[PDB]
This record gives sequence, structure tokens and C-alpha cells, in this order.
Amino acid sequence: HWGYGKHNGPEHWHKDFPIAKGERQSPVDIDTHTAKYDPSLKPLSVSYDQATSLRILNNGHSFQVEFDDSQDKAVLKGGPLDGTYRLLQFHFHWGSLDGQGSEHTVDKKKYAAELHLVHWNTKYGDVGKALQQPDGLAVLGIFLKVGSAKPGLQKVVDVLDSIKTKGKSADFTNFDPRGLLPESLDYWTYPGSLTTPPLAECVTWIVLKEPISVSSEQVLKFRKLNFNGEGEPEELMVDNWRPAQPLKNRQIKASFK
Ligand SMILES: NS(=O)(=O)c1c(F)c(F)c(S(=O)(=O)CCO)c(NC2CCCCCCC2)c1F
Ligand SMILES: [Zn+2]
Repeated sequence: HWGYGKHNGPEHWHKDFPIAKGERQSPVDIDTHTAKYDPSLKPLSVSYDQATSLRILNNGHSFQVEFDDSQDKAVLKGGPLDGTYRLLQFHFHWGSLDGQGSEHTVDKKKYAAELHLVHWNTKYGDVGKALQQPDGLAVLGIFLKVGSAKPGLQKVVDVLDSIKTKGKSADFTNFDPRGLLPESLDYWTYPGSLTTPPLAECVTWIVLKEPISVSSEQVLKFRKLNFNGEGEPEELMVDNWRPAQPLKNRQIKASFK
């Protein structure tokens, strides 16, 4: 099955998931000088005041923090979006080394990691239907650089040993994802895809300009995760990122001058 190894990684995915070679794949390099400022782009609206986090799960690829998305509790609107997008889960991508790990790149710069908050469009009723639509999902992407700790990230870091292996989960209530967000909501946006199988071309990407800083100790905890389940040799969950894909016939827009 697919993964992030040389034997199962991104260069192989197209065999099971042929849209891997499609017209609107993600991630992409963001050329900041080419991206056009779009004065018609609205402030984004991140309303996470009622988020009910519920559970954290090591899914074997990343780990994911889950929210009750059975009502409008944690929603993304505005920006490039039409309508209301409910927060489903977050997860991260990161490297073995601080010089890699992000999926998007900015002028070819890789960040140490990238946080993705996955939301689905309420006019489609559930995430599986949303996956079938060009405007089904909105993923908010945030770069991580290594420097000072992110205090809001600390609750998340302190449970990973409890979900060390694939398929392990833990309760994870009362987490405020607001603590993962930079001062600024200035962003780039473009139409793209999931960055893991099934690679569905259903995502409006919103990538924030401002990274967050996390400490070396925080990102070291991510790198002690395992892709394996317990009993199988230990395989450090690192380098779980898809590289940049062809931009093709797309324009990346900036919300900021
Ligand atoms: N980067 S991304 O936002 O396109 C992405 C992932 F990289 C990712 F790892 C996941 S995951 O944590 O759930 C592991 C997926 O194998 C999702 N999650 C969504 C996409 C997967 C299809 C199911 C629809 C909702 C979850 C996912 F959306
Ligand atoms: Zn992701």
C-alpha cells in the first residue's frame, strides 16, 4: 500500500491513483513574485471559538486531531471561499531534518513542517460527497519553522508517546486550534488536490504567509512517531510530505500587497 518510502512513495502513487498526474495537483511551489495580489479576495474568516476537539489518532501516515463536524462549530469562510466549510481534522507533514518537511514551498524554500486544517463545504452535506466536488474541501496550510516553542502546540506534543504507533488513538478534548495560528491571516490561494491518496482534485488551498515557530524539542517529538503498528519493525515517521507538483494552468493569488 502507499506510503512515504522509496518503495511506496509519491513517485509510485500514480499507479493506484492516476489523477496523481492530473491538472490540479498539490502541493506546489509558491512563486511570491508571480502570485498576483487580488484586491477582490476577502478577509478570511476563521471561527474556531466553538471547536470541539474530540480525539487524536496516529493514522499511520501522519497523526490527525479530530473535531466534531456534525454542526457549524468550527468553520472557515470568506477569503476565496463561497459558503461555509466545517473543520474536520488537522494533521502535519514534517521532515527528518529541519530543512525539509513542508509540502508547499515558497520560492523553493522548504519549511521544517506544515500544518493542514482540513474543512469541507457544508453545501455538500458530508466529507465523502465533498471529495467528489471541485469546491468540496478547503485546507488551511501553515508553515512551521524551528525556533521558539509554540505554546499552543504543547498539548498536542505531550500525547504523541500515547499514540506512538499506527492505529493508536487518545481522547483529545478541549484543544483550541486557535493556539496553532500566526498573527497574520495574509494568504496565498489556488485550486488543487489532496496531497495523499486518493489525491482528489477537490481542494481550495489557503496557505498562510506567516509561519509559526515551533521548538526543536517539539519537532523532535513528531519525529519519534512510527509509521508502523506496534510489532513491526520501527519505522520513524519522518519525511511524510509530497513534493511540489506541476502548476500547469493555474494562478496563485495573494490576499496581500
Ligand atoms: N494534505 S491533505 O490535507 O490533502 C491530507 C493529508 F495529507 C492527510 F494525511 C490526510 S489524513 O491525515 O486523513 C491521512 C489520509 O490518508 C487528509 N485527510 C482527508 C483526506 C483523505 C480522504 C478522506 C477525506 C477526509 C480526510 C488530508 F486531507
Ligand atoms: Zn496535509
